Amino acid sequence: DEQQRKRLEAFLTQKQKVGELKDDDFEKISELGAGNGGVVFKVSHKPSGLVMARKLIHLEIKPAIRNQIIRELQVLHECNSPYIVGFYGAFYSDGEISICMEHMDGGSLDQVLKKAGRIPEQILGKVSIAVIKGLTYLREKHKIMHRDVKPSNILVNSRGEIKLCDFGVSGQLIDAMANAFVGTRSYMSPERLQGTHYSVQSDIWSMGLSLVEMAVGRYPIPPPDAKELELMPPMAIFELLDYIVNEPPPKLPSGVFSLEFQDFVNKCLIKNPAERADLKQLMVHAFIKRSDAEEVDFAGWLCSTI
Amino acid sequence: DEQQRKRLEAFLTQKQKVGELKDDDFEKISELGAGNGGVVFKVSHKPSGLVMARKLIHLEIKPAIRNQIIRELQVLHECNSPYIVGFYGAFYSDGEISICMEHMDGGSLDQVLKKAGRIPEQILGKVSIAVIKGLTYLREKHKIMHRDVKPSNILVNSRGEIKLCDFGVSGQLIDAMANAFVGTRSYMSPERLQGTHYSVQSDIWSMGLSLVEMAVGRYPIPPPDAKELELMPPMAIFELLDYIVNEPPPKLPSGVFSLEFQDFVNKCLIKNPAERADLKQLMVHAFIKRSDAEEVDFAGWLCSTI
Amino acid sequence: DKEELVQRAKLAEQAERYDDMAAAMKEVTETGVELSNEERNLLSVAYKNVVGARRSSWRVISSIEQKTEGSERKQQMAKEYRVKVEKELREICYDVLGLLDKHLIPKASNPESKVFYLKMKGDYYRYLAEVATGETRNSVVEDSQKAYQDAFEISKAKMQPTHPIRLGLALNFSVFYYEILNSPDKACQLAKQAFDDAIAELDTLNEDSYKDSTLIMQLLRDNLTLWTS
Amino acid sequence: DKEELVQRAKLAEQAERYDDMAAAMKEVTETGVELSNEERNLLSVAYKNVVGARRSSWRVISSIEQKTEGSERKQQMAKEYRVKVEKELREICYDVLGLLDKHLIPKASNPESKVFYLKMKGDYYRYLAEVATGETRNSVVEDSQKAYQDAFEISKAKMQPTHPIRLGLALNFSVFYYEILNSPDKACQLAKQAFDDAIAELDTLNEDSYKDSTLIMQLLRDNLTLWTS
Amino acid sequence: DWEIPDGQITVGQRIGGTVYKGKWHGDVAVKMLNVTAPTPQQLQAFKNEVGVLRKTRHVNILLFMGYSTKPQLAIVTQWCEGSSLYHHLHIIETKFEMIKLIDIARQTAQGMDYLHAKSIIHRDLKSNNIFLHEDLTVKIGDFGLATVKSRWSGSHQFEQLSGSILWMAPEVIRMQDKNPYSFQSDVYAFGIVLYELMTGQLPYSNINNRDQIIFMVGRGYLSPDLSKVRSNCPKAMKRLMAECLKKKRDERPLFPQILASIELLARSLPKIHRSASEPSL
Amino acid sequence: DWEIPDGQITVGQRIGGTVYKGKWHGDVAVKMLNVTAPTPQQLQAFKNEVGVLRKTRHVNILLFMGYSTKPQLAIVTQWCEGSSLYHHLHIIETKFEMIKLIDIARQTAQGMDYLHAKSIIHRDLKSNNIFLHEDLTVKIGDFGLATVKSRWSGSHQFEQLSGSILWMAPEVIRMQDKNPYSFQSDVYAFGIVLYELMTGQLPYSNINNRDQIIFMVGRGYLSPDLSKVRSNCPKAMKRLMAECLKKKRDERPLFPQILASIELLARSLPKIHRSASEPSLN
Ligand SMILES: Nc1ncnc2c1ncn2[C@@H]1O[C@H](COP(=O)(O)OP(=O)(O)OP(O)(O)=S)[C@@H](O)[C@H]1O
Ligand SMILES: Nc1ncnc2c1ncn2[C@@H]1O[C@H](COP(=O)(O)OP(=O)(O)OP(O)(O)=S)[C@@H](O)[C@H]1O
Ligand SMILES: O=C(NOCCO)c1ccc2cncn2c1Nc1ccc(I)cc1F
Ligand SMILES: O=C(NOCCO)c1ccc2cncn2c1Nc1ccc(I)cc1F
Ligand SMILES: [Mg+2]
Ligand SMILES: [Mg+2]
Repeated sequence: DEQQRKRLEAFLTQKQKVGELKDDDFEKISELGAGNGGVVFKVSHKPSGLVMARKLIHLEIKPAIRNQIIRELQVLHECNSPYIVGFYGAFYSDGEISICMEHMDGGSLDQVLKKAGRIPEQILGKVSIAVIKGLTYLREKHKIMHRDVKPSNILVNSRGEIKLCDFGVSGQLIDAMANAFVGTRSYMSPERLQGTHYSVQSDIWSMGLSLVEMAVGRYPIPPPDAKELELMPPMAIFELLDYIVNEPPPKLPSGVFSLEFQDFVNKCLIKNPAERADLKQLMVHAFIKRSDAEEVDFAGWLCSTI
Repeated sequence: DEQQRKRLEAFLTQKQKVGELKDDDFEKISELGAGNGGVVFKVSHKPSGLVMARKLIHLEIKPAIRNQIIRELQVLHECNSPYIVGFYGAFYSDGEISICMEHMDGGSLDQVLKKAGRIPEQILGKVSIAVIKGLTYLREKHKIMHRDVKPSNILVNSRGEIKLCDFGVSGQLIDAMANAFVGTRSYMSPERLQGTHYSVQSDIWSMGLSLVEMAVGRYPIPPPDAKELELMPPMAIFELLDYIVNEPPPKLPSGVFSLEFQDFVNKCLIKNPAERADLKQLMVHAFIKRSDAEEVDFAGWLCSTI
Repeated sequence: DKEELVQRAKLAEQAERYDDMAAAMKEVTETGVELSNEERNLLSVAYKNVVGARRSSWRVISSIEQKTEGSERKQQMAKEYRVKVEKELREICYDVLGLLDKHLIPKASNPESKVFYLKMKGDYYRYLAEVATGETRNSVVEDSQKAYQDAFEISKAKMQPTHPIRLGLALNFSVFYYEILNSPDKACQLAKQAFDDAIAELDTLNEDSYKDSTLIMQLLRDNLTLWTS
Repeated sequence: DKEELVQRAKLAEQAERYDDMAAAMKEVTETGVELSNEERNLLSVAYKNVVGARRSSWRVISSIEQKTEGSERKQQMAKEYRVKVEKELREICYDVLGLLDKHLIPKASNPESKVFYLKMKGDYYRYLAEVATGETRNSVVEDSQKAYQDAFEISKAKMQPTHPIRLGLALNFSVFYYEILNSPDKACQLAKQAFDDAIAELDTLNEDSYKDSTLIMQLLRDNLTLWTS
Repeated sequence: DWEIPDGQITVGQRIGGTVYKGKWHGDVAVKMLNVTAPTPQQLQAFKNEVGVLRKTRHVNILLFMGYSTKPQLAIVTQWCEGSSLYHHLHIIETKFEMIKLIDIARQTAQGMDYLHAKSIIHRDLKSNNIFLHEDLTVKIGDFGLATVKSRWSGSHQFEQLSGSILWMAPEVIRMQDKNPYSFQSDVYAFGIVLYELMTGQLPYSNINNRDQIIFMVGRGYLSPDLSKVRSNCPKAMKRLMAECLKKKRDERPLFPQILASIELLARSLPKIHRSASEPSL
Repeated sequence: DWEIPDGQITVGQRIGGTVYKGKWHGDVAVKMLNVTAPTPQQLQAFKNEVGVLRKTRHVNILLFMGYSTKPQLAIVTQWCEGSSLYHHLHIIETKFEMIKLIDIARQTAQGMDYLHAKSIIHRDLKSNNIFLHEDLTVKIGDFGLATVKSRWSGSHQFEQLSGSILWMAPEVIRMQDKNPYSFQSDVYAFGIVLYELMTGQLPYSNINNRDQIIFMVGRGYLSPDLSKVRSNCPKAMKRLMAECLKKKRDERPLFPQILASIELLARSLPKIHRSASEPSLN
């Protein structure tokens, strides 16, 4: 708790040490990664000296809505949590909204999962706590759901922090992103895929699916065959979505994981959102009680795997 | 004379028999011949029943000048001579001024010279008279010179008539024809080629050159070589013109023609127009006195050679 | 209420009528309350487009008076008409300056806007000078010079080398040097200096004014290529 | 003198000043002397232009006021604009009819001229009737009806099927049938008949008006295909 | 041959592979493959795109002018003054008259008819790739996904589905065949273009979930709400739009039948400005 | 391949081989060889003309669209709305502003630069073959005499001189070489076009003798009277015109550089009437 407090203090300090943000203000250090419609750069904000992550999202949008996106992102200035990536500011230049945020030198759990092959149930426990607290934080103190929980959107750092990013804070930005290119997979809950339901219950499913991906080290969609599970052309996205909607949820392998863990992901992955555990119920779950109480050199495990 | 008078009477009567002229009024019988800028059709003028020659000359011209051309051609309605082809009327349709004229079923002396090989000095005598009278007629009763005398523009018929055609009556039409395609030969007098002089004296030269062409049955300009004269790639037009201007005039072969004929063409072909015989002088020429007095079945010679 | 007046003036501006618009904006300024940024451009458009329409009449009437070159009532009438439209021209500009130096020049909060109003009144004075020839010409020219010597200082002090208003002041002041005073060296030198300056902060061009900035820029280049000939 | 008035009106026509050119012509007609062919076209065009301007001004204004579908000062004092431009519209047409039935319709030097002035009368009165919805319209609709019938009789009697004026009368009378009376069947019949008799003497098209004749012809065809569709 | 020797092209500004405004015998558009080491897949892409453009000469196909290899791989085409149909319709909301909208439909159909007639399937037709050149002439561009129909069914092989979802036909989305593209898939896209033209809005404006649209359209649940056509839209157009949008691809008309209809739609409507009174001389 | 299968083309009106307004995927221009038995000379003509057009894709070359063989030999190209430069200048005497005239020069040069760059000599450039499409864009057409420069001097052989005389260079008229055509002969024609543009009239208006003009121009006696340029013609244009018209063909530069000189007399050439005051906010 004290450590997180000090971190937030330093963040606010650098925030006050800075002011406005614009494209000239920056020098590129390196490319942290890219996605379906966005690119992320490790940069040095010249006026303040701060190293930050700069995310550019290409959008062709009316001035009136770009300005509405910026204005709505300004709410992140108040979003202060050790489960939520920090926000420095936002702007629009050329053809692209820029979001400047807390640089996380550990990367995304997506990047990590590549180098680590599979993530140990004990680390995933910390991750599961981090996600729940962060989803709780967002929900209660900022009235919003994440929308997009998945390994590439949980970011980790040297100090052992696990933070959430890329959540749906600007409603206008959500709208402007709908005209998009096709993805190659999906973590969307079935009830959202069917327009049947829309709540935090859907972010819970995505956490569930993420966990299974991070545990087994593969893809939650389409499970694995009898042979493939012994070791441990891609299915088109429409087929993935059709799976999620019409087939039983994925699940953890029988022996390799504790019964508490298997039970935890299961209550996250129940097709019907009503019957699906909520944040209150998950928080007091056997798997969470255990993991909370465990002490793990998470920061150590992280640097050792990189 | 009486025969010519009767012909003129018939022409006038037929002229009164018809009224206005326009493109719908006509039915095509056959193509009498064509060239770089004009085409001639034997046609039947539907209202009157008359068979006439219809000449179309392609011109892209302003309405104000097309109407000036028509109006100026209307002077031909009065041009009545047995040495001048008859005029029925003129108009403009689509992209082309039409001149409707006395059909001459014998054709042009150009056409004739092809079938006859060479024209007998005695027939050429009649032709020489016809040309002079016609040039005189044009000059005195209509203030104009021909401009364009050559075998293709002397027309002959069954009744033994030799008439001139395609002379320069509309001054505007002359002007409008100057934007033209390149010819392949020329009958233009040297003084005209040099812009040095311009009179009937120039039409006399062309008659001269025509005669030599019609006599020898080849071209008056660029006279043949020693071998070629025994039998009896074309020179480019610029070379022809350069010849006419810079070389001695052509002339008749020594023995085959009477001295009177040789002398006649010679006084027509003198380079300097001043020293060149005029219509008065030519009219009383040895060759003309002789030929006038001779009686030749011209009409008979004509039908026999076709 | 002010908003009914500004909606009435904006609606009349959409109907291409510039008499009810000018009357409504004079009725706005007669209240003696300070304008916004938005309510000002409407006033300048009304008293500017109408002035331009009045000018075109003067130009074509004067050309039809220098192409006749005789002595009759045709050009007698031209003068009787030229002094008529010139007096009409005079009445409009005097109404503008009376509405300007009594509610807006002193009563303003934005220094950019204060420089703007100086551009407007100075431009109007220059237009008045560009037509009245005689004893009355000197005073109008002096007023235009005073306007130029006050807006240019605040432009050089607290404006951007890429702002629309400083560019417009440079443009109007250069054409003032070329047409009224006929010193094309100084006006041309000022235009060259503006080209050297306006280029500097080309990177600093936000969406609020790109069209105006590049529009005054190409107009400046066109005036330069006319004058260097 | 008349020539000063016609030079003043022609000069004002060169300056793109509708009302300016339109005055001088009222002063011409107030003399009460019969016009030529040339002096009629200028005044006619000026009147037409003024009419069109006022028409659009009210029509566009009225449409915008009825396109707010709320209840506020927008369609209250702001919409009072429609009655303003309608009264302006009324003043122009009353000036026309007062200048028409007192110096021109009384004595005719040309019967084609009589068809012309009756066509103008039907044009003005029909437009006024369309503009006023209420007790006023019944009167002006029948007035234009009598005027166009009176012109149509003389057109069918002593005009050409290819003349500009008979074509213009057919055009205006057809759009009168379509817009005012809303009987598109008789308008379709009328325009088709006028267009077919316009085909007959296609050969008889002198340089005086081929362009006008075919222009009214294709306009008639366009109105027909709009109304039959 | 259409290879432009190196050095002649003078790349300038940027717009949106990647596209620059350049210079080569006047204003041109230059589309470059930014990178430095062209993979043999990016290479065949280039070879193919050039291959298709080479076969086009029509006033409604954007004019291919030549290609460059040496500096970077690039395609040079005519420059356009004026905006895309996307820009007119959804950005500056240009208030076109219905006769103009019909005409834009008509021209777009004309260009497509010409391509299909030479067996080219465009595969990426959409508002953005339709330019109103000088505001008067529809030029269809971006042939980055264009392909020529092979006579033989086994040449196809595997291509990762790419493209804008709002214009993708259900069969294309589903991606069940070896080759789900057809002339008919292009028609469907043109169907969505009719939608933008007759309504002023993109389809599915209430849905902002990208994967949901892909899933619901591919499944048959979702399809454009034709009730949103503006009231001045000729009934023949609404019908023609619904026909181009049929889910069963074979039920869609092809472009001659499209041009056969469209031409008559213009004759089955009084497209004459507004009215016709007295034309003052 | 650009062969249009028979039946698709729908020939309509006539204009002026012979040219019709037709139909094939919209309005097109159809140029036909009217006759029925194509001589092998008319055949090679066709083959050659198509051959040249095939190599052109540029906004200032009139757009070749395809050819037909079966009904008659024909070339299909884009249709143009609007008139030829000939028609504007000498028929309806369009009152173009000098900036427009310069621009027409500029575009015509642009199209010619593009042809020469691919080694095509047009050989029949003149006012009539320059169309102001939609009044805004110069399209050079009629490639009936166009030819591609052969690397080898003996392929030429014999061709009967044809073309309009007012645009023929003295060396072409004289016709002394095996091949008197060159990029430079095209420039000379463009020179006469500058003449029409800067003067409003064709050359030699006092002379109406066709053969005399051929003879006097070929000989060096006759050349355009440059004094007849209108007074608003930039001095740079007059010079540029006189240069394109030089009798010694080599005294001429390339059209890329010619347009470079046309760009010289353009930036300071004009800025419209008077100037422009404060631009009213939209
Ligand atoms: N603040 C950051 N610090 C360090 N790396 C970051 C940061 N933000 C993003 N990245 C990396 O940038 C890449 C993209 O991550 P996201 O922005 O979350 O988008 P995404 O997870 O890839 O979802 P898509 O495929 O674009 S819809 C990833 O490799 C991140 O690890
Ligand atoms: N009135 C006519 N009667 C009979 N035949 C005619 C008539 N006019 C022309 N022809 C024929 O048509 C052919 C064409 O000759 P002209 O009409 O004189 O033109 P031309 O003399 O060839 O002028 P050029 O050099 O071709 S521009 C000639 O061979 C004549 O036989
Ligand atoms: O980033 C986003 N999607 O990923 C781009 C695809 O590559 C994203 C998506 C939706 C959204 C709504 N409001 C903000 N939104 C985002 N941005 C964002 C949010 C919080 C933080 I802290 C940092 C961020 F950049
Ligand atoms: O016909 C002409 N040139 O030949 C065309 C090239 O093929 C021609 C040439 C010049 C001319 C001036 N005034 C009329 N002119 C002509 N016509 C003509 C004259 C008299 C008669 I009797 C019949 C005619 F047709
Ligand atoms: Mg993301
Ligand atoms: Mg002849």
